[PDB]
Amino acid sequence: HAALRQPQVAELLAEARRAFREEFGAEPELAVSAPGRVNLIGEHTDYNQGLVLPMALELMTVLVGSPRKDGLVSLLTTSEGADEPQRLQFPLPTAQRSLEPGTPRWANYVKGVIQYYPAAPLPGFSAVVVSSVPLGGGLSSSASLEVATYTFLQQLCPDSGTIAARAQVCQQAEHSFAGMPCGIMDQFISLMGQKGHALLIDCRSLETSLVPLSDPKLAVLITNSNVRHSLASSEYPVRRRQCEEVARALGAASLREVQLEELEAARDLVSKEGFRRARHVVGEIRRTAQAAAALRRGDYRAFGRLMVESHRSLRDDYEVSCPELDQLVEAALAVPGVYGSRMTGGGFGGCTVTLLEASAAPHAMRHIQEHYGGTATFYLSQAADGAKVLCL
Ligand SMILES: O=C1CCCC2=C1C1(CCCCC1)N=C(Nc1nc3ccccc3o1)N2
Ligand SMILES: OC[C@H]1O[C@@H](O)[C@H](O)[C@@H](O)[C@H]1O
Repeated sequence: HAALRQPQVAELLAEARRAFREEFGAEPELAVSAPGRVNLIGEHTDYNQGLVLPMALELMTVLVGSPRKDGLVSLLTTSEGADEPQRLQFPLPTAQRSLEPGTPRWANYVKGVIQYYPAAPLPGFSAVVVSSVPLGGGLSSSASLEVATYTFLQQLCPDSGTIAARAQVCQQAEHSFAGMPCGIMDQFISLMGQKGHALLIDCRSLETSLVPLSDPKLAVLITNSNVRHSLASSEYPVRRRQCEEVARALGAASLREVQLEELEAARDLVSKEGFRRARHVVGEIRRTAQAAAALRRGDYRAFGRLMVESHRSLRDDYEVSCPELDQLVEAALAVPGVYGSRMTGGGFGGCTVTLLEASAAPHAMRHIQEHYGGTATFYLSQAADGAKVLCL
């Protein structure tokens, strides 16, 4: 019932720097960071061209490296949880021979970003990878690794594209090298985060808006269920198809174009669970617009209520909660000073997010833990910077 330390960039950096020196016999030339994420509200909307309101965490991936002359890529990760081996070397992709997902799985993320990197000529490089983002724990550790990799390659071989195109490359790596067909939110927030802000993302227009979240009276408590059901992986793609089925049945580019009234009128053009999937999305888009407006005018009680409606919608209509997350959310809404709690991320495990009076965090942590059938982990996180570069 104490909050896990968030190592500052400097401490992850020093760790990365020391391990690079030992491994490659020289100081690294380059450092980059990319954070993980919590979604405050707007879940399972990004791939429906909806609205999301994520914020970057102090939990981050740091990559320190140097270009090579031999066209080789040599990687080391110190991340506990990374599958063996911790080291991998491979030649750069060419027109002849492209890179290929396999073992270790953590290198599929670097390989994917290298494979789809849009600028040339890319030299080889040596790199060490460290992360405080818990691996597969629901706060976008993969997006953080992809975005750190992309930022690194930018120093090796500057691209000339938009932040969206960069997000879309990281997203391509996730799809093609990790078999997770994600939307754009995780990569976009990892790129675009700013200290003291949430980011409202319009996943149709790709327009972004920085929204202040820096009030000392207020905290964001992230709770890790420290569970992941296999459905986290297998049912993600299923929901994407169900949403597509419903958009096609109504003659709509995306569920962004569909309102509840339009959806209710067409009940008999779609399945029962179809209709439930689409009721959540339409409702979550509306709620994210309302949450954004609420947050701007300091109305945390309204924000929290919209967080609770998002969870109920995800529980009952989208059916991507599990008993573990449900227990954690119920626990948190019992604590005075808590404005709202919901599951965040894909679901079927991972984290919940709780907006509360800062004074209440310790009482929330004790109570959530005591009421939770597993062992919860806690992060108290302010809104953090997106991808960053430090010349060494
Ligand atoms: O097995 C899964 C399925 C669900 C999502 C999750 C993966 C694994 C695959 C490799 C071993 C740990 C779990 N890793 C990530 N993310 C991540 N692994 C990293 C390694 C170093 C630095 C940053 C990293 O971010 N995502
Ligand atoms: O809100 C649900 C989210 O699930 C995420 O974990 C996925 O990577 C995102 O792109 C988004 O779809």
